[PDB]
Amino acid sequence: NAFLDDPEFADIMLRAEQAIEVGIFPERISQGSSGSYFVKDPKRKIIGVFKPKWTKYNIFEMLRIDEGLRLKIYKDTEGYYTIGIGHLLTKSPSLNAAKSELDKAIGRNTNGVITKDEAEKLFNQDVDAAVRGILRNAKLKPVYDSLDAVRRAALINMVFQMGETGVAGFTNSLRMLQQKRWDEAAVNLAKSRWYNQTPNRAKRVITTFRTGTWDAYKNLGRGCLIPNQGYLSEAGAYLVDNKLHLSIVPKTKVVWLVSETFNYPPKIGSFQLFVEGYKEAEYWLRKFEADPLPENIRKQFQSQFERLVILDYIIRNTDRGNDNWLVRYEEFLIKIAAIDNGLAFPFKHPDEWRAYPFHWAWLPQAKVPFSEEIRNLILPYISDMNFVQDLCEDLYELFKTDKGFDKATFESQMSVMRGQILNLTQALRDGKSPFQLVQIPCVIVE
Ligand SMILES: [N]C1=N[C]=NC2=C1N=[C]N2[C]1O[C]([C]OP(=O)(=O)OP(=O)(=O)[C]P(=O)(=O)O[C]2[C]([O])[C]([O])[C]([O])[C]([O])[C]2[O])[C]([O])[C]1[O]
Repeated sequence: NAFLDDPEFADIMLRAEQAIEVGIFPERISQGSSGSYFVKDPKRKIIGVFKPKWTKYNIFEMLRIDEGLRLKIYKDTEGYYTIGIGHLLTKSPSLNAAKSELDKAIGRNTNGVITKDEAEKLFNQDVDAAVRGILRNAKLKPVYDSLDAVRRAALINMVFQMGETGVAGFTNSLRMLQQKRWDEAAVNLAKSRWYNQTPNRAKRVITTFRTGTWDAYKNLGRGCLIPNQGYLSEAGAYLVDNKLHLSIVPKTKVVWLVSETFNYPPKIGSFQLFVEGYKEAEYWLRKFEADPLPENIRKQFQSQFERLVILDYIIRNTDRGNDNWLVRYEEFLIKIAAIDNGLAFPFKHPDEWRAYPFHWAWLPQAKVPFSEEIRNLILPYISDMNFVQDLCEDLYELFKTDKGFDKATFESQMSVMRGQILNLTQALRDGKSPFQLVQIPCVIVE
């Protein structure tokens, strides 16, 4: 825990270590979670927040992903009774009717509950039925016979989801598939009620038709964040703040601490300075409805808000609510503290079924254009490519400390961050607002 460049932070860490020696241990902020502690000095005053650090692809795995697995009767998108892996029981609203149909299919009285093996058994039968529907159909079989195995699975997937008759209705798209006009068929298949009802699944199936690959099913659930590196994200947010002189992130560094209260020998983690007298932003936003800020303080609050927008956009924070940016209100008359920055610096921009929006973008303040004050203060930095390169190198030195560091994954993080900086640069030049800034389509700098 050497902080030669920051003696003030080192003394704070020394006070933390001294308190531990006299038995004053950090306490969990929430009793349920062991990843966040309030660190106290020898006078039991809180000084900081410490946060310690073969798959086979085929129609079956394709449909397991698209349909899920439920062992108890549930309602589908239309509200129809369903169980297992996308097995429709009946269109009747009667739950007893669904249980009646389920009992016939299983061979025993289930009362709406089956086992995984029974769910798989129905799943195999349903897939075979879908293949039978394809082969017995004069419009599906010629398409099926002409397709490779991967694209055949996409055809089976559609017949599974909507039935033989429904898929047979795609007269022109089926012909395009048979003629191997993948791009034309993919475009034409999107203009369907099927796509609108289930857009995420239809996009996966259409991509399978377009490419003949499993790429739409390979990296699902990976997320956009490197695992087990939140402590570096916390430290990286302060680094970005400090280089831009935003002064809204409390000083946060990677430190090592040993404590009996930890869940198990030093533990690495992020140490963020505790700030006192701050309330959640949602609290003060609520209070300003009855007591709106005087114009001098409103301008000061908006400039602080712009700094928060700049920080979050640059680091592409995925976990900013209006509860985890704090506001102090009674030099600065009103101040913002950007805390809890452990889920930033994603290695890729998020997909659009899980957008991870900035929750301050909903606020009316976000429609206020960036002030000329913030633009003149920030544009000289972010428009300077030497500055941007130095920032990336600073983050490299910090991020490479972790054992799981990967050069390719890190350069992905910087490409996302450089892309964010580019869009922010243009938005400031255009005099846009934080609300308009987050509308710009995401870009990367390769
Ligand atoms: N610098 C600072 N100065 C002053 N006050 C600070 C401060 N920093 C923070 N506070 C305060 O301390 C609270 C918690 O600080 P925090 O960062 O939110 O920690 P936290 O562990 O993430 C919480 P959690 O319930 O989400 O814990 C969950 C788990 O339970 C699990 O479910 C998973 O989701 C995750 O492992 C985990 O996020 C904040 O609200 C603030 O009032």
